[PDB]
Amino acid sequence: NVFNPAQFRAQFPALQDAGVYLDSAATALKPEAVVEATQQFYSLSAGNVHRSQFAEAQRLTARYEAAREKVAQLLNAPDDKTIVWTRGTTESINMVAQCYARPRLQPGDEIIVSVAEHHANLVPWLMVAQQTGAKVVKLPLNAQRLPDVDLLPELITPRSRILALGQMSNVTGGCPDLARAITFAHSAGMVVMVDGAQGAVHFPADVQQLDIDFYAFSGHKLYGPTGIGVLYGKSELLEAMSPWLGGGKMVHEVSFDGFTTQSAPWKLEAGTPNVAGVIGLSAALEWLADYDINQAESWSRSLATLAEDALAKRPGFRSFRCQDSSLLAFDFAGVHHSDMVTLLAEYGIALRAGQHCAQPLLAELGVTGTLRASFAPYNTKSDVDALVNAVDRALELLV
Amino acid sequence: NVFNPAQFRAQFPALQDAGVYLDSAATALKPEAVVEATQQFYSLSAGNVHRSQFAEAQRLTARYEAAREKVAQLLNAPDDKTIVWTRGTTESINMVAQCYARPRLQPGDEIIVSVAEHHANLVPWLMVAQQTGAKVVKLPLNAQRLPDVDLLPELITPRSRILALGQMSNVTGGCPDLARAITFAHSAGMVVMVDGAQGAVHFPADVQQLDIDFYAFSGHKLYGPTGIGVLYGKSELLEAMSPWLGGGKMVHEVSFDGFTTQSAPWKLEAGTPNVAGVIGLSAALEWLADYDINQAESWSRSLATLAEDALAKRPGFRSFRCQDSSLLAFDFAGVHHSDMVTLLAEYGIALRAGQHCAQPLLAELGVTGTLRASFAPYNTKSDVDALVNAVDRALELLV
Ligand SMILES: *Cc1c(COP(=O)(O)O)cnc(C)c1O
Ligand SMILES: *Cc1c(COP(=O)(O)O)cnc(C)c1O
Repeated sequence: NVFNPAQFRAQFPALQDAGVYLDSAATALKPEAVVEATQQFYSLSAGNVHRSQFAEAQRLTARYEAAREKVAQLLNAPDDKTIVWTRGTTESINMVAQCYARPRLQPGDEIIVSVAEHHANLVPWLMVAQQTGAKVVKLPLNAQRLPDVDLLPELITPRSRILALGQMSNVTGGCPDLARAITFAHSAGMVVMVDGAQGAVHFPADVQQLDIDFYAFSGHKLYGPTGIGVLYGKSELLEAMSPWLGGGKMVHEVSFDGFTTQSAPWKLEAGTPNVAGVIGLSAALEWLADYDINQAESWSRSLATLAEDALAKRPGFRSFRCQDSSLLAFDFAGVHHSDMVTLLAEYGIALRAGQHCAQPLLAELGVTGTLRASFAPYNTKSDVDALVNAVDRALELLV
Repeated sequence: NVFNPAQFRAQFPALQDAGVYLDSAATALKPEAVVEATQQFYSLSAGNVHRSQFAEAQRLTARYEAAREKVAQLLNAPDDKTIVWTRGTTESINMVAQCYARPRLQPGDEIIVSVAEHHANLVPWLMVAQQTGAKVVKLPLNAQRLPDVDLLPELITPRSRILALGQMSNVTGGCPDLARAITFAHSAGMVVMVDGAQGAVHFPADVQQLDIDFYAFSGHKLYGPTGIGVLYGKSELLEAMSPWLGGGKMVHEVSFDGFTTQSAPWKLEAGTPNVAGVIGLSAALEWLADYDINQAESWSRSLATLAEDALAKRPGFRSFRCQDSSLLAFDFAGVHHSDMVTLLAEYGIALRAGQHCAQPLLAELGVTGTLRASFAPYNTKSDVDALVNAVDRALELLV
């Protein structure tokens, strides 16, 4: 099933106006299928009567009912009841911290968190640690700028309960030895929260093969709607979790004496779902299933490598890129990041700078922020040339 | 100027296919402005480059940046920073229970909750009471089927801290005397959680005039997107609230020792927002503001009255409707509600039966469920005739 970059590119209506779009790691452009499924959803009754668009209404209902399974197929989850709808990776992780960890954490218990984590997979652990008297323990980087998994046997103690580890950094694009980390973690009776916001896009985790306890990601990074995300959990852990928000749909019986709940996933989904989000994400995954993602990722990484090798020929260049990622974090010594971002946009290159919600990682790397060009399968060789030329022009003006 | 039902109607692309749509209280049809704004948002880059669609991009940004202000104008809130984005009424209320009440409630404190509350404004209070050693005190109905605000001085004690009260029930359409209730509560130093998921649609609350502490509603009932809701709070209460989810965007400084946050509202909004939801809700509110809601609402109510008066001439009819509401909850003795739902749909009439997420209320009214026809300003006199005729034929076929 051969990947064809031009066919892929052709599905994105934003592209002609977008210029050279290298900001996909912050959020992805949307394929036509997502745009149209969403338009149809808001242009049709959600009731049981359809006087004139019945056929289309049935297709939307089918999209909605198949959504969990499409996520399950992405992750190789054992069944679609292990998929919980959230509003994003951030909510997913907060739910694990509050619904799984909090009722189990004892004062003195330890939560090991990688120094490479996005704030989404750090602040919730700081919060629950304060709530329970538990403590957060730093998992540092090795000399290769990856979380030092080989150090885990030294950091694990009888008090360790939780490991929080990103599948893939949104700064370096680095992927730690997740399989080995889980083995150490499970040897000590710990559960692992895997942040897959970037991994789900580039190399979606086989959660059965890796024996992942919890996995989170966001739809809007996966060519999909805003306001929608996923929490995968093993059935036994979802069953063990306390309820998240209270309200309709998650409850079974309610009285002024108390309440009982549905089982998972529904236990964890109070209120009207973001139905537009679920349908659009369903459409994105259904569209995406026509493409070989390994081939699509190799294309992206190749472009990032051509970009990195060309930029390294310019003086002052510094790269924070790991493992030939699609993500290319860099800066030029002596040049202000925001000046470079602005000039690049004016020359038609869309990317960004800043701290990328990763202050502790940037402090270890010894910088205040980085530029990041992220390449996606709708990018081209021309896009690389345009990035390089735009950087040359920026440097002329700023240096 | 005078409300024109035909002009209101012409803006809803779903209306021809929808047949006789009488389920707006569950979810509302959308005007073209919402469909189009959403289409545009998903069809353009959100990055910093636009080769030619700068005007369309700037309009989307203007909708997004004005959205809080448009909510404020609907509620007469004093400023747009008292508006917090959530995923729905349900999240809003859970946020108040967890971030305002939980850190303050002492063992033995009391939370007064009306028997008419939707589960969204009951289950979170059961939950936080259990977490804090507080107790929930039921506010019963009076003879008019409204929460008995005149009874509050008797139920309030020195330990009362919170009043949870719906502005308008999704079953009876009944609106209690909110001003009196709030006066009684504030006299005793209590804060009030007002569920406006229906009220916001029919009788949008003037939160300054009523001196409401917290007000919640959902976008999808207000002619808007799914996956978006509002929490209004007095600025001092938003400021006093603990953070909600932890992560990016809500934080400012972060280390492995701890963190600081943004100020409200951003303090309370972790992660990537549901940008499509905010823009679409903004578009809904901008469109809605062209209409006198009192006139549009009196039109809906008048249709519900014509329906009720007609149905009451059929033997076995029973109504649960209060105060000439736009919502008509009813029953026919000896006939299964679900059978009637199904046959009315064959007649092109869309409504629903069930428990409406209000078990304690139904128990108090002495029934296990109800039919509910809800009228909106895109409904017509001929919709009423069609409903009444459909009911006659359903009864003939079922009885
Ligand atoms: C619909 C409704 C809610 C819940 O709204 P969500 O969007 O599902 O969170 C709460 N209260 C009342 C009275 C409602 O009608
Ligand atoms: C984008 C991202 C997140 C947060 O996703 P939201 O949709 O904003 O909640 C978390 N972790 C990583 C590694 C990310 O790239």
